[PDB]
Amino acid sequence: LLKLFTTMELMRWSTLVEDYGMELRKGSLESPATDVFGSTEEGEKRWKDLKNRVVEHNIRIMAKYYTRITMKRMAQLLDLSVDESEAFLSNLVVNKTIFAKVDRLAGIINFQRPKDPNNLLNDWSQKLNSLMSLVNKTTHLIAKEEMIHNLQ
Amino acid sequence: MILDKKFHGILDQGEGVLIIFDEPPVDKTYEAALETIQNMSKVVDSLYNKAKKLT
Amino acid sequence: DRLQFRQPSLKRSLMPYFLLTQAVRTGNLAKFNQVLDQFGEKFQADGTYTLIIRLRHNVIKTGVRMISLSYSRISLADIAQKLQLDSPEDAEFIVAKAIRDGVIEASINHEKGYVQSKEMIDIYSTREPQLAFHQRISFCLDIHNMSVKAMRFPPKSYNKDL
Amino acid sequence: RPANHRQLTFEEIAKSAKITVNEVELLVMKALSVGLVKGSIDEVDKRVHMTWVQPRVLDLQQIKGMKDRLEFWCTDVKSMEMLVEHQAHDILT
Amino acid sequence: FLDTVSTFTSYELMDYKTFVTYTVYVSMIALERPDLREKVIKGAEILEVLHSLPAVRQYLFSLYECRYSVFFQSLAVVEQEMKKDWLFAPHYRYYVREMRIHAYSQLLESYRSLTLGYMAEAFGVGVEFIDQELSRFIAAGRLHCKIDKVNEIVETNRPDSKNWQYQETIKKGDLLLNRVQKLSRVINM
Amino acid sequence: TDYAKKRGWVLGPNNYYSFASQQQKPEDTTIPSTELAKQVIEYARQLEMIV
Amino acid sequence: AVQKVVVHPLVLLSVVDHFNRIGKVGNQKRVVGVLLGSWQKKVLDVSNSFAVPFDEDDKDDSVWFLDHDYLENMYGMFKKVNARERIVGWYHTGPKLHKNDIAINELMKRYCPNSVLVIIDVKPKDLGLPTEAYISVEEVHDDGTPTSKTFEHVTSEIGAEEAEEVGVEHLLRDIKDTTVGTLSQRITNQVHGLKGLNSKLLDIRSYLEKVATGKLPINHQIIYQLQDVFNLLPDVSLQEFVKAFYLKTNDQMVVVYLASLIRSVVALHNLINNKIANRDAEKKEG
Repeated sequence: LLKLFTTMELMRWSTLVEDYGMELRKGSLESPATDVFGSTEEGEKRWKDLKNRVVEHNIRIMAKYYTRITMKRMAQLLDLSVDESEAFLSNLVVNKTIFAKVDRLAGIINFQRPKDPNNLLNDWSQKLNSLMSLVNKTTHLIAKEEMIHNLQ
Repeated sequence: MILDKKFHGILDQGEGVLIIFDEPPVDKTYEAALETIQNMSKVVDSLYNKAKKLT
Repeated sequence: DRLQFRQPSLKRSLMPYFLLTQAVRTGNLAKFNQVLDQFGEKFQADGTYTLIIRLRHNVIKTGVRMISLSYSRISLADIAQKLQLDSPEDAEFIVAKAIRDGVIEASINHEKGYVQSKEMIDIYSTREPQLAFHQRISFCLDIHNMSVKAMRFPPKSYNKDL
Repeated sequence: RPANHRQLTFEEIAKSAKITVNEVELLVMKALSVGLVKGSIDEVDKRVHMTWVQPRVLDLQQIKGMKDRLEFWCTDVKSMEMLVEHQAHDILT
Repeated sequence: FLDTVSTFTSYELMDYKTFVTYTVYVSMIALERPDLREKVIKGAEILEVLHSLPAVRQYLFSLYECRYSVFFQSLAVVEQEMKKDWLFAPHYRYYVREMRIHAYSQLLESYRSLTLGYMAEAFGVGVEFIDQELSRFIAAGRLHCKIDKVNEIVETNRPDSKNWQYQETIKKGDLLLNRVQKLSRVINM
Repeated sequence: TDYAKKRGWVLGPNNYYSFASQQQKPEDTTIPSTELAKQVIEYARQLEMIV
Repeated sequence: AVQKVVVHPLVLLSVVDHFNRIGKVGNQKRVVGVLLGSWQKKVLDVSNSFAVPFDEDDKDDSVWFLDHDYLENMYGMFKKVNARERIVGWYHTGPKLHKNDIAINELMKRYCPNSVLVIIDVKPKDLGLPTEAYISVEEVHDDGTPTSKTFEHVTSEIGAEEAEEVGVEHLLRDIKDTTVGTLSQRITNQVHGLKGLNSKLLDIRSYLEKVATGKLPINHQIIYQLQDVFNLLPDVSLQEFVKAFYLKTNDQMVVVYLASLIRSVVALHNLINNKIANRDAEKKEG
């Protein structure tokens, strides 16, 4: 639950394979795991759509960061084929991936670098940066100027 | 459909590169050009009044 | 040519010169060379034939400037035979004489023997615009601002007597 | 390095941390997961661009450099104030 | 010609079929695709009078469909029919060139880069002719930006919107500058 | 020989190399902003001088 | 708790009265006045105030003299004539924050609610804003120092509601209103560099002095955020902002076309009347 809470670090599910296996083996708690796998197809849909759900959720988490994870290398670190990653993109087109940038020559994707209208985006960033430097520069300047008065 | 201007896009044959772009500030050059065209008649009519009163 | 002016004086003045001033762009050396002196009476009888004797060999420079306005790659038979100049040395030599002028832009490269050129005539749109039309803004504001002086002073010359 | 091509590469991170090139993505991912840095790099070839960070301990070369860049900023603002205000006060007032 | 609903066979000046045959040139050439789709394609008049001659339907659906392989094979009828007319002959040079540059701007509008294979197969003509065609239409035609042949591929940029949309007024700025110089010439005399 | 001491360029493997060609770095846009500020000063001057 | 405060100029003109009713005695110390306001709403609004006889000692700083009966009588009568305003805090005219201010403020922390502190200057030579709202709240420090009274700067604005604007505007007859255009803009654009130059230049000198010649911890922890925010603008290369200079310079071109074209329209009546009036008055004068 803590790994699924937030800031999901890219980890291998093989460590979770034995966790789920012993989750089916031990009967002290969470016993009805065989009842979760009761149906021949329902448990398979919950498992495939479960690993799919976390392999999409971690993409939704790393999509906030603009670090350019270079999903071409990520497909190599995840040890999976690029075809089911294109199917994952087929899940992203319904997952509202409209804010993205792809490349015809290479395979690197970009979740940022829009047309960047200078009257809205650079306007906003320059407003928060310049104004934040102005008022933040204003607070501790005279605040420290009042802190040095106690030395007399 | 690009010739019909239903969306922003352009095709390609040699490279097949797709580019999508737009130009939001449309209301600037329209009003400016209309001010220039409307002021042309103002300056020309001024030259008609002065050319009439002089020669 | 004469486009916006309608008067039956520049027409008759330009009638003998019209055939050659239209023959400049096509740039045929041997034919138009005989066409000039053929019926040439007044424009060559104007005196010392200086700028027309410069034009007789400027036809090829305006033609190779039209080649600069044309595609980049220069062939040895098609465009060389088209320019009435079929030889490898004087082709790159005279084209280089057009490159040393500075009015055009080309990329002199020799890989297999063909002479290429980048011929980038792209305008300053999204290419250093501030430095491009900076002097345009300064100069236009100077002329329009001295025109503002030219609309401030004449009112003083109006209210001077009253 | 406060200025003069802040942009960097993963070679210094992997060289200083004796780690392979496959783990630097998890390293910067953990660096962004802690929350002490907000750096987002729009690179294509591997590069390391950083953002706001707090020393939190001490820096004397940044105190002296703070006096250098601070005095430089102050004398530049003063130079622009005397330059613009010099003729501006005489022609506009 | 928008009032063609109320028009009728006028034996005095021109027959109705001759009025349609004469207005199909100014309408077919002098109008773009939105103007045709709004005026004539939406209107039922050309839908009524297209059944008289099957050629006009070919010159409208082939031009609107951008099929040059049949438009150039059938264009000889427009060339021969364009001349030998009372009032329509001396203008035969303008309709040809204007229609060719209009079609080249139509196809070249939605296309940024164009190889010589798809172009030669689309138009059904040799490359040696389109070479001098576009070569003459760069300076003479003045339709788009400079063309390059470093890769033997028609590749244009057309930066005519962002900066040139604002630069369309600089001509009126310079002519208005000379006109206010004339305004300075009116001063004192 | 004379052009090696006159031009002072590099001599490669039977080829003439060309350096310092379109290698100039563009401006930092700081100085033209200062001269634009001076131009604004001249705009307040000439636009509002007689007043 | 409180984001901003509103201080009317009536209390500062009552400090002008503090400097008027001195009587030329030679003391001119930090006379403490009882600040009044409206603590009901989240924003603080000072309407008026009064004073209390306050005298300190020359050598010992811990000496402070206040009065409870005078405060309850002036506050009782003032509440009887106007019950919409109650006690909030106090203020001293001294330019320096002394150590005894924790004991002076502590009395109005016990008897009265949380009092705000305002430091002003005895001589109106400071170009900056004379009013600084300092809230009296105890804050936890990270270094481990014991919890003590901390004066955090709260932003302040000087505004008048209905009448004081009219009275000030009538008494001055020299100040100008907003008056958007050439003069009110170009004056700010001329003197603003001195408005930041005297502040920064006046602060970084004593700051750099207390860097090397400083002890008695001055909260060096906030200096890391100081130099951090100062290093949050590491001389951007302006590469991405070029297109923004094309946008702002394109708006500049729009102002060029508007000025040239509109002024060219204004030249009509002048460059017509100059002729039709002069030639007709001349031909009809005699």
